[PDB]
Amino acid sequence: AMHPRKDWYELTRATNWTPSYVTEEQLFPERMSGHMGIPLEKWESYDEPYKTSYPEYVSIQREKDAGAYSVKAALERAKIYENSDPGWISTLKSHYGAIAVGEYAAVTGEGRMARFSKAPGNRNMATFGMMDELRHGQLQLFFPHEYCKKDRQFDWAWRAYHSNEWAAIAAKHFFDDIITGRDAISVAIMLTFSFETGFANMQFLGLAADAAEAGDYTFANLISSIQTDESRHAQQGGPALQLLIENGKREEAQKKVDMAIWRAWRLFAVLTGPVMDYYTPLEDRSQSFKEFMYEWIIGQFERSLIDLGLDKPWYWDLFLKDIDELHHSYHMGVWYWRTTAWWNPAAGVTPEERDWLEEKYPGWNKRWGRCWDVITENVLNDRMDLVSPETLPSVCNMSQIPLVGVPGDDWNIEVFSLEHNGRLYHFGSEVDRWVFQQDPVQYQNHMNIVDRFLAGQIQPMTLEGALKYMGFQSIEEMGKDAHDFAWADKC
Amino acid sequence: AMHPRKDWYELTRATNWTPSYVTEEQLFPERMSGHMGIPLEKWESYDEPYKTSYPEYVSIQREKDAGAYSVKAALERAKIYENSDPGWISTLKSHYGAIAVGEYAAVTGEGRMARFSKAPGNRNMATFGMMDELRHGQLQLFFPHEYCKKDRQFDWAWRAYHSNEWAAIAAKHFFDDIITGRDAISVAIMLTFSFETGFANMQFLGLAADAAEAGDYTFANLISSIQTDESRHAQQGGPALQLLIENGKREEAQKKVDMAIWRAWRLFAVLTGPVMDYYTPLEDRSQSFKEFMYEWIIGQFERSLIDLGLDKPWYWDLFLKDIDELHHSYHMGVWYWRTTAWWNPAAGVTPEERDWLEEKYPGWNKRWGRCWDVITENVLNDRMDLVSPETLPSVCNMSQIPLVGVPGDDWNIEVFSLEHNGRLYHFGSEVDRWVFQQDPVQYQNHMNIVDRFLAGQIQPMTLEGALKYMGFQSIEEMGKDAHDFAWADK
Amino acid sequence: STLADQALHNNNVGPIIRAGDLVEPVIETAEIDNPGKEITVEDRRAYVRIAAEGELILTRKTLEEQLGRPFNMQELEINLASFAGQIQADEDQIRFYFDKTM
Amino acid sequence: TLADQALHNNNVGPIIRAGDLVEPVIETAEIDNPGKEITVEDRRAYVRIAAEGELILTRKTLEEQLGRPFNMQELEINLASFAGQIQADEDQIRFYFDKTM
Amino acid sequence: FESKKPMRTWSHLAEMRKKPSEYDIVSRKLHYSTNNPDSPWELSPDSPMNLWYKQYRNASPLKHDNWDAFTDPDQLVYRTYNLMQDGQESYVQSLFDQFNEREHDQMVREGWEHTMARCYSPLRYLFHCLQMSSAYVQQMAPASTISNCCILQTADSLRWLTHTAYRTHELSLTYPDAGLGEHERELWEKEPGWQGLRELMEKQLTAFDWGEAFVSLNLVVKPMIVESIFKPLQQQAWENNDTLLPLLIDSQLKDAERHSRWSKALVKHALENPDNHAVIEGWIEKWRPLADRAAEAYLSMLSSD
Amino acid sequence: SFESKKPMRTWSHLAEMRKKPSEYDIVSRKLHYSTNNPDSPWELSPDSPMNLWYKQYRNASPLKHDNWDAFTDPDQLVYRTYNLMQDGQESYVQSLFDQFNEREHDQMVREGWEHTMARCYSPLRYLFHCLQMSSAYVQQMAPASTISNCCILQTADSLRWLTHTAYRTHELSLTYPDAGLGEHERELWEKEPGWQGLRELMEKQLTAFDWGEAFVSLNLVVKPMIVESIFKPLQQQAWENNDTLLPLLIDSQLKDAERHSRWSKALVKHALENPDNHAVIEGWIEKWRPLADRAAEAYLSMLSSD
Amino acid sequence: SAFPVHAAFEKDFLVQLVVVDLNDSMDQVAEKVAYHCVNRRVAPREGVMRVRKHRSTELFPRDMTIAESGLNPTEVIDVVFE
Amino acid sequence: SAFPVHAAFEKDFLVQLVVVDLNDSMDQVAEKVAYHCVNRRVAPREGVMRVRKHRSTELFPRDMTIAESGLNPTEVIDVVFE
Ligand SMILES: [Fe+3]
Ligand SMILES: [Fe+3]
Ligand SMILES: [Fe+3]
Ligand SMILES: [Fe+3]
Repeated sequence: AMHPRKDWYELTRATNWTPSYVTEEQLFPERMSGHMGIPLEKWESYDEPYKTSYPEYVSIQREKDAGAYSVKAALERAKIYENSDPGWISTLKSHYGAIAVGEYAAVTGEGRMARFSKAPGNRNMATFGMMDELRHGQLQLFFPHEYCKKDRQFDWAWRAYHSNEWAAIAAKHFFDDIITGRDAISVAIMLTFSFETGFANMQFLGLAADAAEAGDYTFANLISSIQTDESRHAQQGGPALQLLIENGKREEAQKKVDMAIWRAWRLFAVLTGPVMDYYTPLEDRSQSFKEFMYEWIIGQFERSLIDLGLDKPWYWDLFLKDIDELHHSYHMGVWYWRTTAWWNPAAGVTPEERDWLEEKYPGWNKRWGRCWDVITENVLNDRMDLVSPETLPSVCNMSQIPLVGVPGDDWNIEVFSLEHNGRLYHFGSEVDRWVFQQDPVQYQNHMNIVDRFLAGQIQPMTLEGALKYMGFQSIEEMGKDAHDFAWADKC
Repeated sequence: AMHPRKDWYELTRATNWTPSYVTEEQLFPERMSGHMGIPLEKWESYDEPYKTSYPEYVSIQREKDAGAYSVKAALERAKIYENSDPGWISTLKSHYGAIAVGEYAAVTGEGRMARFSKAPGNRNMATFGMMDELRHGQLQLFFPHEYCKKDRQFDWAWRAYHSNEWAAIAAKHFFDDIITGRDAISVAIMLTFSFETGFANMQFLGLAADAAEAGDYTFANLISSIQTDESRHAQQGGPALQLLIENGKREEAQKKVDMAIWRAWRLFAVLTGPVMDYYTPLEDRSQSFKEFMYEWIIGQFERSLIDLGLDKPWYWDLFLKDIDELHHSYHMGVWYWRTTAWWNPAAGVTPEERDWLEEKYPGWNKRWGRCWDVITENVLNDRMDLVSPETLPSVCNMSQIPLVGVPGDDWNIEVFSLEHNGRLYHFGSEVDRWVFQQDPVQYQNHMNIVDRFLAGQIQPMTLEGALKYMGFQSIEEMGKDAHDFAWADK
Repeated sequence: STLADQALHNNNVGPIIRAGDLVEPVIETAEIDNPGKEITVEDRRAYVRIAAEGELILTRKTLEEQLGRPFNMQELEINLASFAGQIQADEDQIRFYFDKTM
Repeated sequence: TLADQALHNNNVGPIIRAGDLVEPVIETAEIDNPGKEITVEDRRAYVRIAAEGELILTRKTLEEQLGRPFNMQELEINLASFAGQIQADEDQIRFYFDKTM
Repeated sequence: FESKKPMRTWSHLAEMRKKPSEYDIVSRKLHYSTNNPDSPWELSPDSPMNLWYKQYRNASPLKHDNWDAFTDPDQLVYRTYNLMQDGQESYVQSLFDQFNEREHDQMVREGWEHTMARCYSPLRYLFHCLQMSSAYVQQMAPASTISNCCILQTADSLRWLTHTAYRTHELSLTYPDAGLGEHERELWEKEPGWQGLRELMEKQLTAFDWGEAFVSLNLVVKPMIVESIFKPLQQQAWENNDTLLPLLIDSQLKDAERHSRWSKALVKHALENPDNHAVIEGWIEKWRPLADRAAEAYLSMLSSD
Repeated sequence: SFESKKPMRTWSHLAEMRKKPSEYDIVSRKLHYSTNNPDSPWELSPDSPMNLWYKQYRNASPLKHDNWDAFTDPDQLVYRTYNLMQDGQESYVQSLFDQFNEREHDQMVREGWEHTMARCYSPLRYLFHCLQMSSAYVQQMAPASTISNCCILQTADSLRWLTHTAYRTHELSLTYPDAGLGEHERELWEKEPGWQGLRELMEKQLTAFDWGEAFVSLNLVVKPMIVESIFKPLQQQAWENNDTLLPLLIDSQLKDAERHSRWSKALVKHALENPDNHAVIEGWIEKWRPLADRAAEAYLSMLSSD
Repeated sequence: SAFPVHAAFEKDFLVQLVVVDLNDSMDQVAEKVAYHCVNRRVAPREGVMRVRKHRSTELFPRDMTIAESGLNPTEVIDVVFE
Repeated sequence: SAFPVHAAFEKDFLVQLVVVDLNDSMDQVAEKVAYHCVNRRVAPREGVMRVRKHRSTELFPRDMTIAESGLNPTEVIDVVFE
């Protein structure tokens, strides 16, 4: 006979002991561990609500992969690449490039916890977390790899994190800040409550709904399978947070989650927002970006934080206004500077799309519409030098994304600057400046790519010089309009 | 360490022994075994060229199913049933209805071999054959079952073989003749060399090719997986055939293979031919029925038989002419008698389809074209009474399919009649009459559905009594034009 | 925002099931194992969001019945892509629930 | 005459169903049969791969072109049909005809 | 004709109170050869196979008006059988690999290899008779749910046969001078201890009535093999420092006990018809003597020097 | 300006291999971007605390090679094959657990064996959790993804062994409820003299933060000592005591251990391509071995203890 | 009284069961077969319908009846034009 | 002489890097910013282009130079219409 998990599970996590030949603080140094001075004994009540154990883990994960790979192999001649809208292809390119090697880095987040968490159940769940992120990294390299032979932009699935391309720097700044660059308990509450139970649902389940409408089941099936792992290992956050709160640290836990969520928001506004509202073809848009935000981030994720004992973030009203506005300008920034991207942005402003935009975002045409009017008239009149830029966008010193605002009839734009130790920093929001100020030492000597341009590190100091610096190896690699401007004809 | 299969395989098939407490002929009676008097010792040189063994089998078959079912689950929302052409959905209905419970029958043919073949390697490979056909029967019931809730015609995945509907009777006549109604060695060479290496490749790989073009990957992936099993257990045939030739039975073996191929051809001509040239949407026609036939049946299958030592069949030139003509008329009969089908036949004669048909079969429009014109005119004039029959077709006493020929400009049609033991039979070809004459006791008191009609077994004696008899339980179940004659608009 | 406040002040809990053979059996299980609660379902094709107010139970026995093959609770993660609510899982059932009422 | 030429062929080799074995089998066929022309007919749902008289696939080469550990028995997951007679063991599968037509 | 709505499942299943399972959907009511008493198969009612089935299935004295209501108590389908057996078989294969690494076979008691050559390795003939016999009950059983248990039972008999083949060869590598892999047919044919078993099986394989075939195979032959061959072989191995065989046989006993479970369930379904109880006990009284002699002769040979 | 180039058949960094890249190449190689910028491992302030930690404990390690990324797992394991292989071994071990429990194996051990087990076996969960923690440390510090990947799998293996030990401690407690089984392991690990060499070795091993030294002490000193002085002597003791399950269990755990040793050896070989590493590795091995030796000596003497 | 024949009409694609009467003339037979053929799958045309044994050279006299003709029930006939 | 500023042009969606000259008047700075906006994302209009510190109320004099304004390099300016 077999004895049921509940009768032996406690012994799997009875692994704390009182060290003697080194001190507890040497064994669990606060810079790596983030225990905030809370003694071992207290950590022993950590109780992961989503359990697994080694025999079940390998069996079940074996079956998850059998399915992911068999669906891929069976659809490998469905013509997706060949019949898909090029805006859908671009969505694949930017997803894989922005995510795959970031997953592999997430292994180091889980490894940080596996070694340096004082909670024994966190250390074991983080060990499955390591395995999960390895899975996610290997899947998201394997799946785009067969498209290498079709298109050098698919090389960026592997290359992006190895480059200084500006969106990749925005990706690595966020992931190095929240995942690989902080102590174990910081990872436990910032990664699990910003990305894993938060913005990951947008990029891996929201986008899956669009993928399924577009008929790309290989992709939809892959990223929803990925997210089943995350729903398990993200449950390492709640008990860590509960211990922080019971031990008097609620204020510092609140601060960390507040910061991580804002940082995640700004990055996924640039990745996901343009995909959902512009690149995904109009017939395949399951919901607007903002509807998806209200479903996943406000309705589900933020509601869950409140249930666990946190307050709405202090920037709640700024955030809600940002959901209405920011990604429309990030999209415009990415598209106008498309040559700096490793994907081909779709403009997404045919009259039909603009009606949808107007409906999803009342007032859109008197704002971003004013800019697209001018852009569109230049394409129609063959003035193509005016749809390519000749300078660099100014860039946020926190998020590494261009500084943007509301264009058109009620123009409003604002940069939040800061002198600090002999240097002038610019930030794209009050919140981003505030993040910087919560932990200056984490950020203060970092140089964004425009800082680098102005300090002589990009040679030559031209746009083409910047493009080489960002890692592009050939003309085909740099982004272009997804439909080669054929949308103009419908305007 | 583990020892490699080649080192212990011989022992898995060292299982013949000399019986003593009963005789050899009691243990292996000829009417169930079909050894043709070849003694036990000669069957021990049987050597299956596509081996498997029990631990490999369960491991590898576990992975095959894992893939087939994961692809089905992952596509449950593709909207095939919703976005598919109605002629494609009818392909599925007719495939699953014709095939699923036939696969389950095929278990019994493998079981016949597993008990009564005198070749030990045959008995083991047939045991995997049993398992394979169980797979194929359970898949092909599991997959359509999800469509029961959308459409009563999918009930027929299960119900057909339980009915007296005419195409099911035809499926059953074939499979009961070639698979469940004969001795082990007859199954070994007739099932493997007519359906498994022959016409199964039309229905399960040719049709996969069309399903892939139609974007139905669940289906394409399912039936190409099924055929990987077949490619293994069908290899039980060559060594049986080789033993029969070595032991002086070449003529008997030739005749059994000749007959099985012809009987397979007539069934698959009414099942697959209309699917590939009419039900399948034009853009999804990877090749024509005839082109697939030249690939799979002439180029691959018939060439393999020659290599194993047989001759071209005696009816070769008749067969090639059948390829150009038979299924066109089979389509017309299934279509015109579509109420008697459990699927919704597509007429498949818009102008653009009539052009494709003219290019793949020069002279099509002067032949079947002439009937389709009459029918077309009647649809445009709303004489719908004129596109529904009031009588039954005359049916072949062998294939159980309507007697047909070439209509129109060079009208040509022949029934091959036969008097036998005080009864008059009618056959759709010379070969079908020859088959009957090879084994009268198999066929002589069988009554086809029209025989039953004329003998008072179908009450009332009308097309509608016939539909009650065939087992329809509701109006929705009876076949309709797949596009509700929308093709007439074109 | 009125809209935001309304979106935030919900007490919806329950599984988000990815496209596959567990969608309908989880829906059916939700209705059967929560008699008297209204079950809501939003279908986004790639996934289905299934919810009730305050608490939603899925028992292993009912799920096995509606699925039609043997089933262990642990296997649910093959298809549970996300969930609303806190989670309490054991060998017999899983419970999605909120501690607070908003 | 069309039928005679269709029948009078000596093509042997695997019919591989759509999936991840298609390209590695093509490549394996090219490599393990040097000095044979490998033809390939792609029908989307499957691919017909052939050579004249004899076509060999060894396990070692297949495993190399596939990119992962591979036993010869596993080939049946993807081998949907084949032309020629077959002879299969732990190291290779051989498709061949005894007669020349 | 009337208009009717789509059903949630097969027409034959729509009166079920519960939602039909995978098992119900893929296994139930699939033999169409039981529809027409005159013509089991779609052929001349008098064809040789139609006469075979009217005699050996339809006329069986074991009767029931609804054989198709039988249910495998394990509710196995092909898919779950392979999942289950891939688990057990790769476990047994792993045992083989590790016990070979430990050279278990060198460590058995002096002379054990001789008891194996004589008492174990000819089992491959016995197990192949069970395989043949199971295939016969499959093809003749009057319901697909019955036939499905026989198919799986046929595969299990080949599994056992393949175990025996593998271990006969493996043992021969350590003990090349004992006739392992060389003399089993002679032994089956001529050694006295094998003659009661072989006589039993030869006659059992020529009982062509389906109920008789089922009763003799599953209710007499197979329980005898569990109590008189499997378990005593485990005891003997224990006395000769063979620690592999008892584990192998425990795995085979799982199969044998599954075969008993569906058998007993078929008996219980049958006993619903009060006439069946004398029919079954008569077949049991008739075959038990044969089976007891088989066991006795096997055990003296297993016992002796 | 910019060249035109055609699509490559694989990743740009693999496109000049002579051979066709394998699954393992495609998904395992060159994935640490944190080694690209020696002044800023992570995309933060060059002087952020984690950037300082990686500059010191990885970048400045004495163990050096100018292409750690060319290291190759000789088993070439990816997540997918690892799980395939371990689902196989582990369902085999779980089947042994089930069957040996059916046969009431634990009742038949020689009188007093349960006390040796409570003392010498069941506190192995602490030891194994240390190797788990220590493996995770190497993973996160190692200068190549191909190296880090062998450590991830080793971390999972350590937890596998830990879970075996838990499951058996508990199962054994059901036959011998009066031996301390599942109750007194923490005290033994902390106070029992047989455990003190091990625990001191692990506590100091777990505070060696140089990636190079972490790797050498864990995998070339601590882990081969556990095979030689703990695993095999326990197999030997269980044989004397009529425990037939434990040698089988440990034989499965030893497969894991030999795999850890194979990738370790292969990584030494790669590192020895640079002749200065010979002294650095032997330096570390001499430094840690006496501690290992002591740990083993103290354990073996406890296990023998009558 | 009822007399079943199998009949193939000139230019149709098949043979159908057509039940005629024992004392039907060939003319009346031709017309009972026409009912199921002409304007369904066969263009109407001018000319005289004749009945013959299947494939045979000789036409039956128009005014000959089924009884006088010597045809057996369920025999096969062609209906063709002069 | 090179003088880097970050500029936001009236009705545009972003702030750009524009390198101006130490001795540029505000009218010239304004023209150098417009080059990257008007007719690209911003409709041309009549009116006088002015320069201010980001978000500031007070305009710099049209003739005032960069040198004379007090701006440090890489500060943010708005270019608006009066
Ligand atoms: Fe992840
Ligand atoms: Fe994650
Ligand atoms: Fe089949
Ligand atoms: Fe078959």
